Amino acid sequence: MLKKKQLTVLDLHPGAGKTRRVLPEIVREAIKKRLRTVILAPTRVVAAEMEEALRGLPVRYMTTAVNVTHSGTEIVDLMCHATFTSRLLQPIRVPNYNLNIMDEAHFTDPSSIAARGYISTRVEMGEAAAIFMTATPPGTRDAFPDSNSPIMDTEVEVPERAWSSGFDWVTDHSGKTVWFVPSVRNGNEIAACLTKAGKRVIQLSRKTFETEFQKTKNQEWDFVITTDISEMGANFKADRVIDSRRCLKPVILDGERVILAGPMPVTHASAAQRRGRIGRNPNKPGDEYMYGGGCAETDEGHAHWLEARMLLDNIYLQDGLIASLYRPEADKVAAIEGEFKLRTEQRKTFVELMKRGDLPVWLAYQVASAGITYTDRRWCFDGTTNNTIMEDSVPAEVWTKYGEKRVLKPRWMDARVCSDHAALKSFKEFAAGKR
Ligand SMILES: CC(=O)N1CCOc2ccccc2C1
Repeated sequence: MLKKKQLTVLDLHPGAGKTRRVLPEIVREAIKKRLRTVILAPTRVVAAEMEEALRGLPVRYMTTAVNVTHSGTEIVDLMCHATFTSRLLQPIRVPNYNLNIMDEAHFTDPSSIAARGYISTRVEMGEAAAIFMTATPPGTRDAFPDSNSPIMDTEVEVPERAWSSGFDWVTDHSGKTVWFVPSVRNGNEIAACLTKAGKRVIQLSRKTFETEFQKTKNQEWDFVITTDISEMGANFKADRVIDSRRCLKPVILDGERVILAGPMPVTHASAAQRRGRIGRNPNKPGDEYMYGGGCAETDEGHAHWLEARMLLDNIYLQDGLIASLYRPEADKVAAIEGEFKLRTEQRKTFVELMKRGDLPVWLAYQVASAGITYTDRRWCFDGTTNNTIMEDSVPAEVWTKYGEKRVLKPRWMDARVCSDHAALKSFKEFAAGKR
C-alpha cells in the first residue's frame, strides 16, 4: 500500500483490528522506509487508543489528549482530522507527507471531508500515498456487515420520547445498552425517563464527548444515550444496541439560512457503525441490535459537503489549483470548485471565526464574505424579525460589548448556534464580545 500514487481503502469489518493490529504494522513499515507520515484520528478518544497500540514507536503526538512531549527525531505525526485541516488553513507550514493514513475515514464532519479531498487530490497528482481505514467506505449500501460473534438483528418500534407503557423489552434487560438518539434534546427526554425508572444513564454528545466517555470505564452503568458521535471508534462493553435509525440534517435553504431538518433516516454507513458497537467479542455471542427504521442516502444535500468545499477553496495546494472532494463523495453537493475562494483578509477572518469564534463553517463564511472583521458583532443583532433566536419561548437577550441590552437576532441564521442550551450559551458569549 506504501507505494506512491496509490490510495488504498482498508475496509475490514468493525472489530477486525484495523487500529490495534493493522495500524502499528503500517507505522513500522513507514518508519523502515523513511516515509514522512501522518496518522489522522477522528476524535481525542481515538488518539489515546492509538497511543496505546503505537506505544514504544517514535510517533509525534500533535494533540493535548496524549501526555508525551516529542524528542524531535520522529517522522510520524498523529493528529485529529480537524487539526490537519485547521493547520492547512492557518499560515503555519504543514510538511508534505509521503504517506497519509486516516482512521475512521467515513467521518462526515466538514473538516474530515475536506482532509479526504486534499489528501486524495495529492494522490491523484502522484505526490503521495494514502490509506483510508473504515468498515464503511463512502458509498456502502450494507448496514449489516460481518462481526466477531453473531448478532441478533431485530426490527422493532423504538421510543423517541418518554413512555408510560408498551416498551417492556427496553427496561426488562439485565445487561448494558448503547442507545443512539437523533439529538441531544431527544436524548435528554429518554434519559430522564430511564433515570426515573431506576436506571444509571450517561449522555454523550459532540461537545461533552471526552469528559463523559471516561465515565463508561470509570463507573458501572445501565444505558449510554448518545448522538451519532459514537459511530467514530468509541468502544463499549455492552450486550445491546438500541438504534432509532434517525439523525438531524443541516440544510441550507435558498443559500440564506441553515435549518436542522428531520429527524430523518441515517445512511447505511451510520447504521452499520451504530450496530458495530456490539458483536465485538467472539467469546460472547448473541449481542442484540434493535433498529427502529430503515436507511436512506440522506447525505445528498447535507450542508457538511458544501462547508467542505468552503474549506477546500481556501486551502493552498499549488498556485491557482484547488483540491477536489474525494471522488465517491464529490457528487453530494452542487458546488463549483473555487466559488468560495476568499481574498487574503476575508480568509483570515473566515479562519478566526471558526477557530476562535467557534462558529459553523457556513455561518463563518457569510460573515467573512460580507467584509466584516472578526471583532465586529453588529451582525448578531441586525437581522430580520423572524431571525430572532428564542430562549424558553421568549426572545434571547444579551448585553453587547457597549453595555446595552439587545435581542439576539442574527443577520444570518444558522440553527446549529442554538440547537441546545450549551450551543446558545456559547453564541450569546460570542455576540457579547466575550471571545
Ligand atoms: C421578536 C420579538 O420581539 N417577538 C417575536 C414574537 O415572540 C415573542 C415571544 C415572547 C415575547 C416577545 C415576543 C415578540
